[PDB]
Amino acid sequence: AVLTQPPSASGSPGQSVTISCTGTSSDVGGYNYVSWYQQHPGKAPKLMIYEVSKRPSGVPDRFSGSKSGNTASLTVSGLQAEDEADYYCSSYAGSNHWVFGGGTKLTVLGQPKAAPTVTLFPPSSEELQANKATLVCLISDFYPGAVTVAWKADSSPVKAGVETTTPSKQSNNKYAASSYLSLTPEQWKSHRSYSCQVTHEGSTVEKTVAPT
Amino acid sequence: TNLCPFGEVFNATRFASVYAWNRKRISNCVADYSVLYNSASFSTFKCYGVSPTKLNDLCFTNVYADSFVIRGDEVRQIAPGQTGKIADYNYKLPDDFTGCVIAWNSNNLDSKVGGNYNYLYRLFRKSNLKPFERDISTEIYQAGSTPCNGVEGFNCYFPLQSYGFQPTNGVGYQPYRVVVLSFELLHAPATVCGK
Amino acid sequence: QVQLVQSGAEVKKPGASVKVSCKASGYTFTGYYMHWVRQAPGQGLEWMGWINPNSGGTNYTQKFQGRVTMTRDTSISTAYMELSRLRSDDTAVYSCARDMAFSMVRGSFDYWGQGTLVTVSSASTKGPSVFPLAPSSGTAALGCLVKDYFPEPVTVSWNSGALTSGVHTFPAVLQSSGLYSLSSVVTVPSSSLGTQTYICNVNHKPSNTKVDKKVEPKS
Ligand SMILES: *[C@@H]1O[C@H](CO[C@@H]2O[C@@H](C)[C@@H](O)[C@@H](O)[C@@H]2O)[C@@H](O[C@@H]2O[C@H](CO)[C@@H](O)[C@H](O)[C@H]2NC(C)=O)[C@H](O)[C@H]1NC(C)=O
Ligand SMILES: *[C@@H]1O[C@H](CO[C@@H]2O[C@@H](C)[C@@H](O)[C@@H](O)[C@@H]2O)[C@@H](O[C@@H]2O[C@H](CO)[C@@H](O)[C@H](O)[C@H]2NC(C)=O)[C@H](O)[C@H]1NC(C)=O
Repeated sequence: AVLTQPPSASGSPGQSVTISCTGTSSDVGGYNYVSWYQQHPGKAPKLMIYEVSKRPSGVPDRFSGSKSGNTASLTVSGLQAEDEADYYCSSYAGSNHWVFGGGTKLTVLGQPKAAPTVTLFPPSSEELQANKATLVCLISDFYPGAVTVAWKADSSPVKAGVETTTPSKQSNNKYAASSYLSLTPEQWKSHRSYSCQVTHEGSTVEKTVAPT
Repeated sequence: TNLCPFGEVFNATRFASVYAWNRKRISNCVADYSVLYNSASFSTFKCYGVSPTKLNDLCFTNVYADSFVIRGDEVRQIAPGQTGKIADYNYKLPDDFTGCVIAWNSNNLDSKVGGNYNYLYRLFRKSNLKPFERDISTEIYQAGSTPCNGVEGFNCYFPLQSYGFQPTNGVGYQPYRVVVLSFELLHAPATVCGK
Repeated sequence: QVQLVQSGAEVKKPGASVKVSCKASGYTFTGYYMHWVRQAPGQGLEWMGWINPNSGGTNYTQKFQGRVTMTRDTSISTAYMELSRLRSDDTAVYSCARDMAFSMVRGSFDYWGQGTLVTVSSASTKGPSVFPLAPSSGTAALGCLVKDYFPEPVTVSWNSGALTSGVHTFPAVLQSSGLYSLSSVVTVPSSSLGTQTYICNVNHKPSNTKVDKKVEPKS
């Protein structure tokens, strides 16, 4: 059972930002053993918070943790450039098992926030004639570079057959990503529509395609 | 005319872990404690309730020889009224203790290049030991409120930890072999006498 | 000073097994629980299990039971992680992390290993299938889907290189099948679609595959 963590938290230099981490009553809301890790690209993670709010030695007071219900929160006051990294929460989950969060990229805003542009492509007629079907959701020109992609058949969610790239920096220093939904030709024509939902800084951009 | 077998207690080939400290009962024999005290192999030789010079001329009914291995900074815990992991959870001496505590550095024998992990000590225990009590249980220590059902893990600790014991250790972390002689004067024919 | 030094990178094929080592130093190896965590490239952290170097007891999360094996050799202060029946999505950097609590498991890691990259690549080369991404039916987008290929890379040009303005070739996905898939999109204004010819040139050198697909609106 993964811990739900927003894809992108961001702020301007000196501002305060909060990274949430929602679990259930049998991990986050069940025990006071939530941890927070900071990972700079290519380096090993660094423990920033343990047991909800305790700081290891050397961790700045700007980092503070807290917990309310099944949701923990890592707050960073006085945001600085070196705080730009990926942040993962952790929690004991019962039965001698620990679990991580999905991860949040914390970006120090160097340019205005750009919402993602979404272009969704249905399966081509040639692929359908090969007894295959693939939806292509293309996400580009968004900043900061972190996003959650959710697929929907009709109006119900779809988790099987989803593969998504991690964000990559473009030539304009914005970011882009792509997500693929592999389907059978029968699943594609059964449901009345498929949708690609793209979440970025609270707002969500959705594109929908229909058979034929 | 039997001499007391102090040789097989001090010069024993291998010693016991402190949690399972070995006890030898000495009886019906003649011993010379002056030779033990004369030997300079011992770095610790403190007696309580009796002096070592007036020990080879006093008769006792039974003599108990407890032997085990601990590390340097824990040697001071083998005394009446001391606190620590060893005195609380492994080997406790009573406050009215009558006997002697002997120890010597055994780094040449009880250390391995890479670590000797055969000497253990009890790290977790629900309460303190009575004097001269031995606890050799290997049950999972239930630290929290949820029972452990013999499953190691969260709030369910293994009660025994091993000493490192590497030759390059500091003196406080090197192994020491301890022999505790306790004398009892049971209202009975005193057999263990000194000469 | 604590140091957790892991074995070198390993390349494996699906169905094989791998053994990662983790030699500790600077502390009593039996005094702290050892955890194993993996991290897929670009993705997040994933907890696998723990072992107590003292008692030898272990616990594995559910999804790795039956495939993971955690052992230790106290005489050399080394922990081992074995993963059997490998698959493509097992490609990750596997790390050993020391529990900061003494002789207790509490899930907070204070020292990590440098990691051991374990790459489970496809068992054979495969050229891609190229399908046209027909434009929808004021900007309009068209492109080419370069589906299921191995290994990297492919090169996608448009009109023999004479169409570069508005072209964005996305980085490929690594599907759980072990095959890569890619899409390259050209964006033109809505009111200028059928003016020019759109032909994407897909080249996959490892398989000697060269394809030219003409993209055009449908029906
Ligand atoms: C890994 O640990 C699980 C969890 O054990 C439970 O959680 C502990 C904190 C403690 O409260 C135990 O008493 C719990 O049972 C083990 O799973 C249990 O194993 C026992 C076997 O004795 C079995 O009776 C239970 O039904 C199991 N419960 C579940 C949910 O699976 C598991 O055995 C441990 N794995 C290893 C390899 O030791
Ligand atoms: C414990 O043994 C010591 C010395 O043992 C020595 O090393 C052994 C490997 C073996 O070869 C012994 O014979 C060695 O003597 C005893 O101390 C010595 O005992 C001898 C008598 O044989 C005596 O001449 C020496 O002066 C003693 N001292 C030294 C420094 O060698 C010691 O008495 C034994 N202790 C007990 C309680 O039996």
